[PDB]
Amino acid sequence: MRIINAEGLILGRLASKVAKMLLEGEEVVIVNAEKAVITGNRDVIFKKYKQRTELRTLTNPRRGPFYPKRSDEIVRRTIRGMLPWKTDRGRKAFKRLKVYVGIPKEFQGKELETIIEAHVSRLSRPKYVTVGEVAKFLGGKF
Amino acid sequence: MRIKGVVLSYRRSKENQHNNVMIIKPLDVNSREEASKLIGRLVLWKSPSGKILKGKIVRVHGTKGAVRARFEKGLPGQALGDYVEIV
Amino acid sequence: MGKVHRPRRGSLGFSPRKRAKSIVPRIRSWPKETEVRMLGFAGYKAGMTHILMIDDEPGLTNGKEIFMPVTIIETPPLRVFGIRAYRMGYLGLETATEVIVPDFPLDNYPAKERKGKPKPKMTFYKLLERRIATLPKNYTQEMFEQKLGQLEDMIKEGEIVDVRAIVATQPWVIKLKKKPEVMEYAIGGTSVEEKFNYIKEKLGKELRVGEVLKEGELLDVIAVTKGKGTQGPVKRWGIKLRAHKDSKGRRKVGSIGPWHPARVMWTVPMAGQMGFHHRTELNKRLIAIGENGKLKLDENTEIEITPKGGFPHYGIVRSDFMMIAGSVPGAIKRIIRVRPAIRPPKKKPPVQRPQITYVSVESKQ
Amino acid sequence: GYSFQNFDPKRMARASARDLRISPKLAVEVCRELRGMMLNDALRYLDDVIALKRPVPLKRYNDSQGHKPGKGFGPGRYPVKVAKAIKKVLLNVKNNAVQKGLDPDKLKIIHIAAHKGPVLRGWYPRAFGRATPFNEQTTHIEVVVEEIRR
RNA sequence: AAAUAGGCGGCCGUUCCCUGGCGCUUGGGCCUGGGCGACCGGCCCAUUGCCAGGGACGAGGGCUCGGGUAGAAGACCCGG
RNA sequence: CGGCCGCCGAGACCCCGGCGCACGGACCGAUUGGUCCGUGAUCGGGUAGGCGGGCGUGCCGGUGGCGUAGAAGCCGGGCCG
RNA sequence: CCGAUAGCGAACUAGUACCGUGAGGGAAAGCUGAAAAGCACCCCGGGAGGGGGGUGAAAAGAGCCUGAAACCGGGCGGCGAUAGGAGGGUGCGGCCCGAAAGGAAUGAGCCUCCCCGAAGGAAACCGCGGCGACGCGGGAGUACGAGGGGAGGGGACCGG
Repeated sequence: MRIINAEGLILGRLASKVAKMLLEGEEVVIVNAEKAVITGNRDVIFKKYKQRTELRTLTNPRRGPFYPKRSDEIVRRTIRGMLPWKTDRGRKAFKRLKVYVGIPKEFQGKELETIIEAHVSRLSRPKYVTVGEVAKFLGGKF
Repeated sequence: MRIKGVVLSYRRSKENQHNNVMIIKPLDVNSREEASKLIGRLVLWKSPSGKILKGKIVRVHGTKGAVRARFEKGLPGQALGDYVEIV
Repeated sequence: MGKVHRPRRGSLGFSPRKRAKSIVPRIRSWPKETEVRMLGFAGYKAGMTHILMIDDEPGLTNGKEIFMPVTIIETPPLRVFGIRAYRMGYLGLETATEVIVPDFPLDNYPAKERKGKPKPKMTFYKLLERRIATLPKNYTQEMFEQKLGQLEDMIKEGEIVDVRAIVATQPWVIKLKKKPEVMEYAIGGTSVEEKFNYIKEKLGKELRVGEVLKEGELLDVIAVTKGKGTQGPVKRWGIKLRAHKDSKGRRKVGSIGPWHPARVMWTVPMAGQMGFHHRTELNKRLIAIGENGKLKLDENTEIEITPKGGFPHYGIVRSDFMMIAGSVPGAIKRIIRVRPAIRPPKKKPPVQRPQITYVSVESKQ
Repeated sequence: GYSFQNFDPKRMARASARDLRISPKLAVEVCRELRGMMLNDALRYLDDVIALKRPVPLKRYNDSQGHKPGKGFGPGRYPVKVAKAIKKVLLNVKNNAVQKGLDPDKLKIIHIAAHKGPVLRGWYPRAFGRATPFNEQTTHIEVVVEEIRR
């Protein structure tokens, strides 16, 4: 159905619009998770993400919150947390969602048009990180 | 003929259901304004095999072009996704 | 609480302690490339000896006599079955395609009098037949269609990443198996085309200790350690003893944990598998390479080995061999693979061909 | 009685056993395993069980008993007593069927089902002045075998 | 069993007949008016395909046996 | 944080039909009870407790019925309350 | 009045079996059928066991009238080896059946036209405001709408 090219688009806004559409039962495929943007002070963003991974929920039963290290999976975990994967609809939705690493597609993408909060202008926004950089530091791949 | 046709949820607060009516987005309708042409149109959930659920719409939901619909019977939810006809 | 600390017993760094996934060792981690030369080689552990060497091996003298325990290992010659190609994906390294060699020489094989039916063994590698990996079904045809597939990969050109080799043993004197153990070894250089040329020459060739590896280097060893079976909390983790005299207790952990938290942690000592675990032990000095054993006609760089009466639990050693310093992980008769070191000590230099004053000739019994 | 349909004149032959002094649970594993085979295979199957060759897999009741190698379910055991006893039931269907004008060897076993019958009950000692039931179960097992041939 | 549920190389399964009924049901080529094309109409081919009645063949693997470098059972490894 | 506009969103409130209660009116009966109409916006949650109506069980009496062409009882289904 | 977990301790082998040194304490245990015809004769089986045939009727075949529940086997329908919990209610899909007590061939699920119609109640489109979000007037209390009536087609289930 949809091929989104998610270069230049803030993560939260992109993840909401997608999460809703998947519940409608209409496939979204997000391409280029890395090229994506997260707004805010980088210290804090990293600290927050790192902390999730750090557990040791007990001391490792291999249960309890985990968080992965690559920009792709960080994103794939995010759209899913916006989804209710416990229920039937959500579960069906998670299979409807796919993340692709790099671009393998030969075809043109699509976008969420609005520039209010869902596309950056890098000079205008005072503080940002690109999602791939925080993933390299965490241990994952660009 | 038919225009799609998506059942997303029931009219519902976060905590209440309201089983009686469902909220729909038809495709083409951008606005509260377009949705009113759909009023009175009969909506049918089709399922594999033959059993048949009619309902009408009867009210505008939006803001943006959602419409509410009532059925004789009601909808499982199982289909979040039904179709509406141009009758 | 006395407010006294107890440092942790056992590691969780060689955990989880559970059976190997194959009798063959596995590998992900490959050492440094700097030469167009074979990486990784194999043997069977023969037994052990002790050796007197002249230091060499930098340490607390660099000229007095030094005792070093030694593992004598019979290495089979190996035969590169195929060339495995990799392509780099998005998610990790995946194998593009392979050339195998269905094609059949007759094996340097011996065995057997009785005599009336010598019944020919003349080995197309009937050892491939005994290997449970299957085979076409038109030898010539298959090799060529694959070779053409290789030619493509070389052409494209940078689609292709590195080259590794599917390499298998040749049992041609060892009585502890007669079925090829099949493995992967990498072929390093510094750029794909040089690895591609070398692997292609290599495939029809029965190869040595000499080809792969040089004396006086430090080497890693990869192996599945000897299986104990299940062993106690005492054995697996280490447990201390207790108070005035305990009949009842003695081999015991007491607490598994508190009342809330209402769970069992995985770090508390319990019974379960010990041994038959995979281990890589770093930096073992290559004492020696030779071939035979028992007699050699020159008197320096060995005079030739093998205790009389064999070794307890090992057949006759007669084929290419390596004598490596200190402990080797595994049991007697187990396949071990050897890995060059990724980096060796640097506060202690390697020094080539270490001086071998004398070799044991007494049995382990 | 009998707990399945009949057409005994020319397509069914029946027999039943009453108050066999045998385990009902071990009768459950054999009836299920044996079910659906022809008589001859069923003889062969029973003979192997007695030799202590082919295991009877434990399935519905299965707890705290060692596994057994091969294809078929993890635990299993050998109920020698039951195999001997059931062999007699089967032999009786076979002699009868022949008078009835059925050829036994071809007939497939549709139905075999076990019934927990009356309970032989008493006491054996435990400590602290107390006695506890010490019981043997007595079991009925029915077999109704049916023709199938072309 | 990473649900984005992997990658490779090899090995396998990879069917018949009478009689009745059907075939742009299935599949291809050509002409011309209409169509960008698929498609309608005209021409040409099928040892064929389909339904109903009966019908073949059997790669891998365990169990088996002799022992263990393995092991509470089971498993594992090796040899036959 | 200071304004504003459009919406969403209860069993509430509005609205059709029905039901009980309370009260009035009428009728019916041999007692209890029942029915028909009207009024109720200002009647309808509910533990202790108070009251009021019905149901069921065993046997007795009167009365009036049923049963081997199948009673009670048992098990599943249908209908009413 | 009770009616066999009741009523006498006890419908009977009861003041028994049994307990306790003793004084004393103390149960449970009713039903074949018309006739015992209480199982011959025949087949099978080591067989005193057990199965078929043999009775008006053996869910009348030996603590045998009836023959519940818990529960146990098998079979039928449904679900079933990636997925969430007072085990359900309410509403709707799939599969399953339903002769029987129900309504419906004097027309079921279902389709279609027309009208009446409580509370409620638009749009397109037009003109004018409002910084804007959006609002007024007209369309228009119209379309629609719970609920009610007639006609018409199809042809078997619908509730449950």
